[PDB]
Amino acid sequence: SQEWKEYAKRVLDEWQPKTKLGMLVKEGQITDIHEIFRKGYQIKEPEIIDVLLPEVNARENQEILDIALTVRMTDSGRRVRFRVLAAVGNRDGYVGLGIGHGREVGIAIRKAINYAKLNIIEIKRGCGSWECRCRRPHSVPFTVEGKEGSVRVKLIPGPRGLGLVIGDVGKKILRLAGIQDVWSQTLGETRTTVNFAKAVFNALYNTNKVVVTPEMIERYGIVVGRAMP
Amino acid sequence: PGKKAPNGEFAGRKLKLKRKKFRWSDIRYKRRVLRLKEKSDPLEGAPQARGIVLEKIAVEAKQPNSGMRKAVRVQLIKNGKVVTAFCPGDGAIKFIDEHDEVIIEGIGGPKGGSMGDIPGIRYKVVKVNRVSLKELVKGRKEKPRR
Amino acid sequence: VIRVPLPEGNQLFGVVEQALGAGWMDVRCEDGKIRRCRIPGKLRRRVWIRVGDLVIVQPWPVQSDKRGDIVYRYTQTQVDWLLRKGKITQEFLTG
Amino acid sequence: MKRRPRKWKKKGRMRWKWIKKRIRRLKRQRKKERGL
RNA sequence: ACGGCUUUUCCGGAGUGUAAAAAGCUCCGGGAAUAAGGGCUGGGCAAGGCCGGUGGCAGCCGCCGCGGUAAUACCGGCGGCCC
RNA sequence: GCCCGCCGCCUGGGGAGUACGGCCGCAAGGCUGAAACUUAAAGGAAUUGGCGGGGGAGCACUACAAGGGGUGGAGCGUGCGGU
RNA sequence: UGGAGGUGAUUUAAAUGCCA
Ligand SMILES: [Mg+2]
Ligand SMILES: [Mg+2]
Ligand SMILES: [Mg+2]
Ligand SMILES: [Mg+2]
Ligand SMILES: [Zn+2]
Repeated sequence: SQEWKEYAKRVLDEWQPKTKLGMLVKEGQITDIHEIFRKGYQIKEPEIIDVLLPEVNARENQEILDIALTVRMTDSGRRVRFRVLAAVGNRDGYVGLGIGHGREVGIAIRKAINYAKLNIIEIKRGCGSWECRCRRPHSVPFTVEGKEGSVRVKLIPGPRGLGLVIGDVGKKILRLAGIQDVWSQTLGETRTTVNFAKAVFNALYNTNKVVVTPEMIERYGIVVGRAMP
Repeated sequence: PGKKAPNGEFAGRKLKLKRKKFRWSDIRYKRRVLRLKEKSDPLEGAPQARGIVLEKIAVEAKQPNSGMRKAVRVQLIKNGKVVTAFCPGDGAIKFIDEHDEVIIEGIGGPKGGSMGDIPGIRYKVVKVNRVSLKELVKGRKEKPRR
Repeated sequence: VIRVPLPEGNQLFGVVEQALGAGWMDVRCEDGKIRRCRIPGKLRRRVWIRVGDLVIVQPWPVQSDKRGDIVYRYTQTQVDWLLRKGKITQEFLTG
Repeated sequence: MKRRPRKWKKKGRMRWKWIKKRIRRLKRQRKKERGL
């Protein structure tokens, strides 16, 4: 955990921020990822995450879901430009997902990985199945649903050891977030990975929109963010 | 649009009738209870047949292709009907003589029917005089009856 | 000398009477039986055949009656050139 | 005559008002000429 | 390529087994000796950017789709992949 | 839009609202209504462009309007098709 | 800023398109 902890010490000098959160961070005031979120800020500098989540760039916490080239016609032929979809996250409690556009594949990948750090969220984990009744953060705490495009998803808790039973580009997103067991039930057209990816993302977000009592917490084990890494 | 029609507690009969009556608008279930494949089917519920050749022909391929596909006209035994079969392999049409007892399979396309560019052929030869056409086409074995 | 589509192999000489349609050409050869030529796909693009064009075709050993198949045409610099050698007599074109 | 509005759409076909009129002229012959 | 080793399987032989046989099982003598094919190799779908034929012809193709004289897709050889 | 009732209709495109059989009407015609077979798409809402014998704005003697000189008819110089 | 209706008018003739 060292090379990804001197990285922040190198970055924290050559970076003279322009927004305000940049000032707060660079003056040692704000010092932990769990305290820029539930407060209504804006995030426009992608160096803030390199300093508080320095592992988000480790090439095994990165992922390239799809690449597709699109076209528009003109009186001098066709003008073709790419579209990439990419997700990033430490495999603990935080994820982000973005798109990016360009006219070559390294530039589209670069912008995608950028915009995937400015779209980051934290989730809730637990164990809410009927079979397993331990208290460990390996699964969703209770069934949630999220919709997008024309694609409805629903994520159901599952017992420890059963893998991830969902589509192909759901496994990457749910593995980068820390979830390890789940079930699933979908509808609509699940062949357009943009909409399928955005529905899974929205469900994971909606995880933290359900009201819980201070006693339901010590029955599912709900951890928010990291949980003793 | 309302909610859904017979959602009562003592409304079983109307519900079962609704479902039984709208199951017939299907086409795979209808084609099965009436047994319509049979009595329109020259092979009569079988996975092979044996016939006696009558002649040798060739067909034109589809619109965006070019060539002629060799084929034969087989006359069955258990019925007496006439079907058109297709000889697969490079140089098979050089073994099928007249007055041969050939065997006949499907061709494996969509819905059991035809496939590829050959549009109306739906049977393919496998055995000629009880020697697998596959072998004959590539050496490896000798042919009986001349 | 000259490279001309002579009868090579088993070729036939096609001089057509009428196009019933969709590529069928009734041909009138020195053989006698009504032959009905059809066309491959390599030439249906760049060439242009009509009546009076003596051309070359190829027949098929099946029934030897209504056969023939275009493989190559003739240009106006050959159709009457082929008279002096007498390789073909043109009175198979006026009766 | 239990019509279906998908066929007035004129895309790759001819007018329906004039197809019906031609189905009728055949049902008049299959009936007179020994449709008895 | 040299050195050693084993005998499940394989040949003979003795008990036992069985209504009588046969298989089987326990002991002996020989010997690494007697024993791998089938389908795929363009994408879906693991696996070659190699060689020689074929020239809209021959052929392939569950669907999309290759072949027009510079074929990773047809026919072979050499490599490789799944059981 | 979120809920509590009841009834009618839909199941890829054609074949076909056709054939056969019934009940109505004086006739035209109405209501009910399949299978063989054929086919990989048929359909919907929006986006860049191109086009219109659609609309506005602006142009240009390889456009016109106002003008000056002509080529097209005869003979020769030279290039092309054909023979 | 932006739309929905109504009444009027709308002008000689002018057809067709290998192959990749
Ligand atoms: Mg409709
Ligand atoms: Mg090979
Ligand atoms: Mg592969
Ligand atoms: Mg036109
Ligand atoms: Zn658990």
